[PDB]
Amino acid sequence: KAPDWSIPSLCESYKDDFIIGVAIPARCLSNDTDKRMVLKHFNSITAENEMKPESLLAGQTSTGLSYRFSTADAFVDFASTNKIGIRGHTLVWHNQTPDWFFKDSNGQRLSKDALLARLKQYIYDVVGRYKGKVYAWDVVNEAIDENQSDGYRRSTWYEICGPEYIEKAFIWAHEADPNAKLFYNDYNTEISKKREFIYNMVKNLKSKGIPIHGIGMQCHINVNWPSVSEIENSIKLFSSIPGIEIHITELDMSLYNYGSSENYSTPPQDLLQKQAQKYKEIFTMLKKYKNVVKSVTFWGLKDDYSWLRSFYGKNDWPLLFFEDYSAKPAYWAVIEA
Repeated sequence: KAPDWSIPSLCESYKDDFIIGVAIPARCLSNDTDKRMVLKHFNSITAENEMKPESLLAGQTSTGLSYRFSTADAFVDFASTNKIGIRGHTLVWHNQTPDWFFKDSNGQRLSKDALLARLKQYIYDVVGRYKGKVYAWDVVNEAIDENQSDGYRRSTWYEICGPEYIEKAFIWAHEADPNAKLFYNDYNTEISKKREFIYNMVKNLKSKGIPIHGIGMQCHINVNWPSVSEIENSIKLFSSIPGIEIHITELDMSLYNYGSSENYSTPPQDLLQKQAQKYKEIFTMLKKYKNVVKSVTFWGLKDDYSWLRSFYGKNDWPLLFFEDYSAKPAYWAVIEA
């Protein structure tokens, strides 16, 4: 271990810009060093997996749902006690939701009305439990597929409900906790047709009075794509819809190009530099738009915790702190942005 407790706090450095957050697993809440790091640098956390439907759901009775809240309570209480925000992540997603959720006791797919009724109870029960304690929810995650002509992912949600599951999720979440800021969250927001679909969906929801307050740009990006100016275009277009704030929700930056045969066992110094410069430019840009960009969260505490390593099966260095907790070139560039 080599954490440096003397260096500038990220979140304090960004005091007058925006909240700076971190995604962590449950183990981090009760690890002495992880905990100290989180509280030194961050004034928002997101539960990496522990507030998703597969983690909250225990099962069904003939008429309702049963839940397991004790780990998620630990997350929301951590945030309450240390006076930092917690973004709830996430209420409606095609991933990380049990297959039995879309089915009755007998395993038969639920009808539209029955699935919607189950969504409403779910959102009432989860959002209701944490009323007042969660500054922002990712209500709907990754509902857009730019390869479809109507722009909608053909998930079970969509197959069963058509697109009205989206708007209804926001309605019910806003009923269960009217002071939470509710987000539509997605990745690849710089893909041209995807950005358009996301923009039209949210504009249309807003036009009709659906209570969406925000777009979450995941920003799982890499050192070579997309450009900072592409990311800025998303921010401009999305925040052009009145009443739509921006959270940068799952920021990270791979050292690889997508689909690359490259494979590193230590990070090339030149890529670590390119990473620093790009992170700096991004954050200089974000400061410019702090009137609409309110919260920026990194998807991991430090590089060895990154989801990328297990997902794509090769070592990677996507964040601001190394495996030993030491500040990377990116950290120094970001504090000076």
